[PDB]
Amino acid sequence: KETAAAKFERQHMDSSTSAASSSNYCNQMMKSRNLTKDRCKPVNTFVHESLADVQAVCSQKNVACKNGQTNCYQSYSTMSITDCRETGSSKYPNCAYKTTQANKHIIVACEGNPYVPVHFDASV
Repeated sequence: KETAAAKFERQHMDSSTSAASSSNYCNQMMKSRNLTKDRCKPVNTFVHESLADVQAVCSQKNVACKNGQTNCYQSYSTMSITDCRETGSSKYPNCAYKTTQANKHIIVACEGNPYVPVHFDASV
């Protein structure tokens, strides 16, 4: 089955674009990354950085995750991100999202050897 690291990349990385280019970014990306296949994922963040720069966050500032786990890390620098969250009209299978651009630090949980992101915790 898909590894947690691979699911992080599929759900949260977009190294192919530097920012969201339109209000339809989330609608398109949530669909294309299969985040709307079974149900409308309510919230999701995409990170417009290289994969190595995001993986490097696992050696940056340790902080406890929202759920209390101690394997979270905050990026030292801000990153280009897109926040996706359902619109009021979103209704499966026609999942619909508001796209919001931002430049924020990210917090990710890390596991493994190599020690890499497995969960996106927050933009801050």
